[PDB]
Amino acid sequence: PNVALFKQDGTQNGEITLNEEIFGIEPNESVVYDAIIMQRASLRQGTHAVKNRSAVRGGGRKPWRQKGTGRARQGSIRSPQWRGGGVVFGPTPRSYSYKLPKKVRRLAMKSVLSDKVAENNLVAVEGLSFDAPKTKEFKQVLANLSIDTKVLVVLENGNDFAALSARNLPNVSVVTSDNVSVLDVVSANKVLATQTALTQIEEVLA
Amino acid sequence: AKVCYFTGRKTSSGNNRSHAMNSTKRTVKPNLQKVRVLIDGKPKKVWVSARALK
Amino acid sequence: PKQKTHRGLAKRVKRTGGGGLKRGRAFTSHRFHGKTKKQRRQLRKASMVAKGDYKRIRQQLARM
Amino acid sequence: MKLHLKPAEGSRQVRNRVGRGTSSGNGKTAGRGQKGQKARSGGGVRLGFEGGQTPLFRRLPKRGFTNINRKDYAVVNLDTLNRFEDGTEVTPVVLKEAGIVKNEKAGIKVLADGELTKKLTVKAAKFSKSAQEAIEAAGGSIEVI
RNA sequence: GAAGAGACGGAGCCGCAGCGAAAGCGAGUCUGAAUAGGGCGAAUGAGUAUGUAGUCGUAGACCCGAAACCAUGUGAUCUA
RNA sequence: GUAUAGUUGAAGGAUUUGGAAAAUUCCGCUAAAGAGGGUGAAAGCCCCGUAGACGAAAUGCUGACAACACCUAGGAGGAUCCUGAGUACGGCGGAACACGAGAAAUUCCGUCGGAAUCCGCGGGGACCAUCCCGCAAGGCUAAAUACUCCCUAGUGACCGA
Repeated sequence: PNVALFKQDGTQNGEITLNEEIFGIEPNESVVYDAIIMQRASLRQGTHAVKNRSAVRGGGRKPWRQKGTGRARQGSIRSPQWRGGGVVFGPTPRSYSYKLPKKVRRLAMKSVLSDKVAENNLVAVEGLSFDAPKTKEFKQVLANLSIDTKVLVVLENGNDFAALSARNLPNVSVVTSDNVSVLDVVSANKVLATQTALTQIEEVLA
Repeated sequence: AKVCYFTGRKTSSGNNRSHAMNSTKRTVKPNLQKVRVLIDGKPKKVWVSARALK
Repeated sequence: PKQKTHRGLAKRVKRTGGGGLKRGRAFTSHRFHGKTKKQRRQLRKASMVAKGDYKRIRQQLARM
Repeated sequence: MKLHLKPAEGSRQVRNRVGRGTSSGNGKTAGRGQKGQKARSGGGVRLGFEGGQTPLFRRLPKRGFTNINRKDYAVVNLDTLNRFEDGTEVTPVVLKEAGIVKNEKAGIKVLADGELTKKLTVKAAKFSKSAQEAIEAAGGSIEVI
């Protein structure tokens, strides 16, 4: 855990050291797998329904007799073999969500962040400041650090002049220091983060 | 016999068990009597329970 | 909803600690002048589970 | 490991769908065979039914009663005490307070299994007639308060 | 907190000790006059939370099919 | 302050295949706006929009704080007085309490009997005594809770005749 520091373009001050409790812990792979599936499977609305025989706006009398006609025997017009009848075993509203224990969640977070440390994809910036929300200048900031792919920016607090300049190309998605989830991180290739965001991560993640 | 004029007694309903507990439905009715009383001085005739004649 | 356990077996069977069940014997609450004296001694004491009847009953006594 | 994923080995089975053609093994009556009331819709008798033979619970007699005032304790034996080295006032507080006795039931009783070599002191609500001798052999002090 | 991951929240529940209907006793206890014998225990003897799959229970529960039953209403332009 | 009309709102050209380009190939520009829809095919830069910013004559709604209505006193004494009546409770016959008369407390209903007044009265699952906790037979009362005929604005590992 030694990551260099960049200014806006000035290069390589003292390398920040990071907690080996977090950023060095040899990631488990099945935990991250089930964390991703539990997260992405928790985003469903369940709103979908299908009428059945007691709900189809129909009638409730034998149209025929049981004998005499010589045709097969029927009970009601609306029943699953007819056209316009009800449906047997349709999809009903459910909720699809479930919560893991409170050790594997932090194990997943530590494992993901140690994974991105070990392949040198945290680029720590000493601090981001704009006098005005100019999205061209933030593009020039990413051009100075020479990052091109899908990237993250982790911000501190109300940097309202640095968060209002990320409605960019889909290289960039932006999360504050509180809402850092798993799918926001594993999907990306590199992460930009300030110095103080790393500290507020190391308070919650101990 | 429909109501009382002073109390709130009216006819009602309940079961009827008999020696092996078979249930039917009764008509439990209050005792009522047509009594000439003095409503605001002018006499009427009205149904009054015997309970309020004590 | 939850299952409902049987209230005929809770008043007749108590569960041991090894896994089985204790059972109280029958032919004890009637005429005795027919029976001998070895029988009425040997029908005071509790017996255990036969593994035939542990199959179909297991799910009823799910917690007691 | 990124979005484009591997489960653990043996971590997730598939299903078995029933009534879909005569070469999966479960087409034409679905693993139910020929006729009879185990093979109708929603059939099968209730649990513990054995025909009209009088079943096992109506064959053996009712027995016992339950006290209303049964007062049973929250037993710790003796080895659990053997990590509090010397002088603590073992108690229905700080004894618990590390994951030892959650949910005391009617006060704590102490038993005598199996070796204590310390000089502790105990405050419980009952004691066995060998735990006192085991504690006072090691030189501690006990009080039923 | 974005119908979200995402932390607080330790009331509670399960295992760590059993035997007896019970008062109670405790690695032991019950019956018994018995320190005898016997039942059931202990002598390294691992559970718990979530996912997934097989089976069962409560719900119409693999779908289609009666003769009949009960409660409101509609009819004497046909016919008596 | 808000609800019912709204205003304004950045940045692109040429070539190739074409019936027609948003498609392709070169070189640019914008972004607090790269959500969506439309245009002779698939558009950040054509149109309607979106981010931002601004706006109400008339009527309704919600805060606020003024006015006006209301309402609310202490300490000690204890001779005498008051504190909810055909009520409480009992017998008989039914119901409600998880409780099917059961050893059956507590709550009502029909009928017939029917108390005491603070040295009092009720209750603590028949009943008695001791202790403990409470004053019935007069009224009012916001919020946390359940539903959606309809209105506005949205979403879906929901359908596509």
